Amino acid sequence: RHFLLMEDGEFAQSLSDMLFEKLGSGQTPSELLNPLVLNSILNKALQYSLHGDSSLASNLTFALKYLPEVFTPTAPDALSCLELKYKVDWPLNIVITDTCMNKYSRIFSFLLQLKHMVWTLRDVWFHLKRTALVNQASNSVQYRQLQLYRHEMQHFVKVIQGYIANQILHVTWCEFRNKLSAVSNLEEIYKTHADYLNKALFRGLLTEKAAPLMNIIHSIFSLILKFRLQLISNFGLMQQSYNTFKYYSDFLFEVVSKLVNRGYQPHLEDFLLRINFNSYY
Amino acid sequence: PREIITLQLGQCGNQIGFEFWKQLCAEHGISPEGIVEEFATEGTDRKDVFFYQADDEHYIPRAVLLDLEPRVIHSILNSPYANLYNPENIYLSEHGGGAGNNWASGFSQGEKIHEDIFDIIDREADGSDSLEGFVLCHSIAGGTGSGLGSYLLERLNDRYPKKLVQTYSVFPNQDEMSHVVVQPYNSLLTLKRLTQNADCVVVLDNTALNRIATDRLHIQNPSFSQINQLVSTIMSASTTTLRYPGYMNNDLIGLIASLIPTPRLHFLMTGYTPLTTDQSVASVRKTTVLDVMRRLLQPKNVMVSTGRDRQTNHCYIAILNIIQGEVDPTQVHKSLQRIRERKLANFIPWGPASIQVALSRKSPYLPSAHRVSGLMMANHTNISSLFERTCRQYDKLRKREAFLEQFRKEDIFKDNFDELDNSREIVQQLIDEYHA
Amino acid sequence: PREIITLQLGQCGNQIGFEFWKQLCAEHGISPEGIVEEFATEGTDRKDVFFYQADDEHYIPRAVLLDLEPRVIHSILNSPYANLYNPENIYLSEHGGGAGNNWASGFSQGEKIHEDIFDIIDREADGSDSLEGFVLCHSIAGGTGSGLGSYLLERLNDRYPKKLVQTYSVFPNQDEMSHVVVQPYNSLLTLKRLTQNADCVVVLDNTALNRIATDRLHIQNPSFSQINQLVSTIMSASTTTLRYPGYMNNDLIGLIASLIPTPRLHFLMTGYTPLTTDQSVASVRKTTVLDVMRRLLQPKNVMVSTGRDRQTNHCYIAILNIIQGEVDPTQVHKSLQRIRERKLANFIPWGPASIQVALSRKSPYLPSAHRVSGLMMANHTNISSLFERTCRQYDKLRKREAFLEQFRKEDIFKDNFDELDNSREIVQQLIDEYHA
Amino acid sequence: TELALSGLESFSFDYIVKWPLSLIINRKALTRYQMLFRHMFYCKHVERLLCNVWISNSAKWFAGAFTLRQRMLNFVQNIQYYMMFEVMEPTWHILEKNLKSASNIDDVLSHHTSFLDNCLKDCMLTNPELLKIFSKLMSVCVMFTNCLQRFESTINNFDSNFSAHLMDLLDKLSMYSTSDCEHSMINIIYRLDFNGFY
Repeated sequence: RHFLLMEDGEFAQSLSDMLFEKLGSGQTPSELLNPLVLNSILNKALQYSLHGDSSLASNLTFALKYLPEVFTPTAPDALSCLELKYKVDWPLNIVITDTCMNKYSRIFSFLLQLKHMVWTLRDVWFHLKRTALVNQASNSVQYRQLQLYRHEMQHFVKVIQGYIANQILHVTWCEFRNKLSAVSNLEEIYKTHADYLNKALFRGLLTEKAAPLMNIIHSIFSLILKFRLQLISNFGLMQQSYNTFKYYSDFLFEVVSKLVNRGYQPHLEDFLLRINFNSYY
Repeated sequence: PREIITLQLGQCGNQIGFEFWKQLCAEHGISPEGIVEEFATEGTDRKDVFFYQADDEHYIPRAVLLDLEPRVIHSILNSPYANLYNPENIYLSEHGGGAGNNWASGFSQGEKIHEDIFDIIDREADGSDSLEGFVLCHSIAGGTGSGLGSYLLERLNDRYPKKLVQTYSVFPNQDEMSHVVVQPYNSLLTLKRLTQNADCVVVLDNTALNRIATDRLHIQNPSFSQINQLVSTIMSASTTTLRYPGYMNNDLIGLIASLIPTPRLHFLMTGYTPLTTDQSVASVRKTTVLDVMRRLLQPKNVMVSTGRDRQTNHCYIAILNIIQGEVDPTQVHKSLQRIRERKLANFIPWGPASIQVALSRKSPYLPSAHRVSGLMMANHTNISSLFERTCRQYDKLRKREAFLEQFRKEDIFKDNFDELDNSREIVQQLIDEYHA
Repeated sequence: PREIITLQLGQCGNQIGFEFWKQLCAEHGISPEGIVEEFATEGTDRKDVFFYQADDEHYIPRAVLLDLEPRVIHSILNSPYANLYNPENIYLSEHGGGAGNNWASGFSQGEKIHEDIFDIIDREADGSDSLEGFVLCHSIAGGTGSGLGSYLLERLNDRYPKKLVQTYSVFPNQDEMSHVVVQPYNSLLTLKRLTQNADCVVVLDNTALNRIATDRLHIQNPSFSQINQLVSTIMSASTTTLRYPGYMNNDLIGLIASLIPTPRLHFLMTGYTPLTTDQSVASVRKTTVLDVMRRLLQPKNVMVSTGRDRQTNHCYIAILNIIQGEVDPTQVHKSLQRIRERKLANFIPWGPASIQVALSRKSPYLPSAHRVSGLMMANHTNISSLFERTCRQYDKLRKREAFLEQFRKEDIFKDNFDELDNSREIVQQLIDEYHA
Repeated sequence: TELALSGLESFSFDYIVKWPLSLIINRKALTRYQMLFRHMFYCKHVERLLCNVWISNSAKWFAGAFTLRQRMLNFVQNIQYYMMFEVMEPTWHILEKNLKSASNIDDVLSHHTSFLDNCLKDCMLTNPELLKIFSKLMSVCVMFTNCLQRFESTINNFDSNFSAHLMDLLDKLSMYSTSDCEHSMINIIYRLDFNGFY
């Protein structure tokens, strides 16, 4: 619970510092020595916030995948190409199967990309610290409507993840431990733990792996690079970047409405909160 | 690696952090230098983050306490917490200067103690893994705490231009003028630093403290001396995503980032519900979480002076609802489902607003680990009602004749009074302009 | 046959060595007139190096205590260490000589007590099968230890040319010059002899001793007799890898060779953390291996006076980090992993550097077999700050026209004043030049 | 395995043992153990001989000599001393637990020789090419130790043999990186590389 769902969120916090050695790829070393020096500093990153010591953080191991992020030259990433691999070893592997490890790499990888959005948005908040690396609090040479479109951006991301965090944690932790344990007769757990794992990813987002909700999270990422690259460094190019975001959110609203059936995935209920928001103005 | 240096400064600023550090040993249920329970490591899964870990059998606060009266920090010596603080590392035990009460005394005393004041917060960080920021726990009340603390709101965002500024400003009683009579002056000077030499602020009104102390804690005897008790409770509430883990917004700059639309708006109204005493005769049968966020979208906890027809002529723009500890975390999303049907939420009459809910655990400590706890860190556009209160008590003082010359006895010998007035009406108006 | 004759010489230098010798009996746990324990060969696995090589069946100290003041050798018998020393080599029952206070008085008294001073250390280094060297335990303070001591660095350097030379330099107090004024002359005179007739130094500033004596011991006011406690400890601490097991370069000519990059870059900064009373009671309950040897890589324990902006604008080239007693030695390389994550120490990248870590199993004694002690032997290239301290006080005094014919009353009848300024300026550029 | 070989240095011992401790420690196992002696027997003679050239010693050859001995001793000390020091203390500890645990005298021998082939491999990879790089490192202190007893142009012969082993450890660094990428000996020799880093 502590290292994939991040209820020891101090690890995902330390990840934000590792992600402050990224800012997209490639530009980071590529060696076979690159996982060799990187699997060490991630196991140490639990100690980096000064928690515990390695002997419950050796159940977690990392296998760095190589993919072209220069888009033909190989240069690997820690957004979706850095994967947690849980161990197979003699004491626990009554719960461990190779199928359930496939989905441990998927949850740990799904968290990491949305977390790189949230982190880099706060790299912008350090940029604009005032006296006077901010320059300008309103018009002229714009900050007024710039920051108006910025705040409806960080509305939407902080309240999307907020709804996603609550379906991720609460029923899954009640479903798992209590039930499994209480039903006592324990045999052949990996057919139940995988049924549990299959309900747990239903709760995450799921998107049936094909549907334009998956196209809008891809596409709002493509504007997010334009937001960090312009603010780190064009004012017409700023406002276009969020006009495309407003295209993508209004595209999302019509999709919620064709998903509405009568009850169909716990994200739907939480989405109709925002729908009635849209009705209120 | 999110080490924060608290810069407790002033007569009240030393008191609200005196009771903040004292709140942490009692909520972790241990000795402030020992361990006498196992709730310290099991409850708090990051025991050092505002402390450092043991190597002498004693806890180490990341605190500095400077003021212009040596009396307040000797009233920290008198109290038996000299085995939680160090009177040669954590405070200067007898630090003098001004009388003081002038804002201009301490503003000129930070610039002749300029060499020493950044080798005590940068000597307070010296085994740190990496700095998050600074919290300026300073006082607006008096000219002492306000005087030197307003210089550090500037020099800490350009000697460290990537570190956090956020202030616990506490005002002097606005039902007096006989406590401090330079009060409209020392308020507005700092409010110029609050909109353009800052980032986010926490402004805490004092008369709304005493409005709650007789209506939710029901003491008969409303005085200016409950100033530090209600404040030290919301201070320890605000950092349950850094001293106990979070999930999303697992940093403090996570919460604070999403409650700032534009510079000049970031003045957060703070609310904290567990002060009710009729929720505690019904804690055996577990009180409900279905009506405890109808106190964060309806007034019942505001420490911000705001009107009653300004909760409708202004709406929430960003609202954060931090649930803590035991809370029954499987129906907090069911509670947020029934908000939209009544319409207790308020949204701007144009575009996006957002009701963020997040959750976090806590250590054993029954008022928020056995009872539902609701913290609101709101962002309402109704914050101009106070900026009209401070401007209307400021120009009122100039028809009385006072501190047009009695302010210029040290430092100030040039006119800049209608310069603080002009920037303030620019602030109050662009906020109303920013919405339809 | 790694025999060292320590030459305790000088008034302050006899006392830093007195309590040095009272420590070795306490850790071998024997009565000082025999070996009365069997811990003498099993616990301490060496029976000679500061003992005479047997021919009587006893181990006598290889010590000489020469002074011109009989007050130091008469303070032998106010303690029961007058049946450990023997009167014919280690002292001479009553020995007079000059007051002397002037360097050039004792320097010519070396040249007529040339017969006894080179036949008193050879009537005790006439059981050795090959001499390791001479450590000159001599003070720079006073004109007695400094006058004779600049002479012996020349003559043991032309009749023993492959012998290890190493001094425990202790300075005179520099923050009192209201009782002394010959202080920049006699200090710099020894230092000229240290950068070309010597190979290694250990520089120990006296005001940087007394920094720690008010920041770890907490006495009302440091004075001679409270200064022998910090110096004597670091001596018995340097031979904890020469007397107790090591393996590779655990001879004295292995460690000391690796802390010298080149002649004139050998000035070693010393740090010693455990004197405090609440860090001495944290090792009974064990402090972690991940904080007791990274605190020897944190600069806050230095016995050299320097700035804190030069510990980050200059980098280590050779650093030794001796942990004693408890260590838990299977995480000592885990501790060495973490140097790169905190970055408290900075390291040369133009050329090779060395972070030497060592551990040793000590003989029974509760202050060291159950207590973690950390001895630092740095080589940091901000030693030029001391050389500015002595040159800026030298040139100021010769313009007040003092010691230009009042220091020449004994054996000096030539010009040598710009000879002392030029050699100090040679040392300060050739250190800094050696590392980019 | 071929590293450690008979030259002018080929020093061992033959430990006198008798039954029933003679099958605790096989003499065939002692031949397996005396080569791990031998690997540490060369690198302390390296390391002690760089002390002995330092104590045997501005002018022209003198100033260059302090920089080549200071750079040569840190080359010997960062690979040899550190990797041995992180070896000898955990290996004493993993042997005291196989010591006590045994209900037979061929159990402690099997638990000693399945210990012993791990210790060889992580400290020395099987290939003659690490030999080649140890001796060149050793030949520069060999040009040194005679030249401090003989009495310019002597320095540039030393500098050409200094550049010979520098190219070869870089070739050695490539031989570290084309190993398993899976077994902890690559994790051992990486930590070699970081000691030479600072």
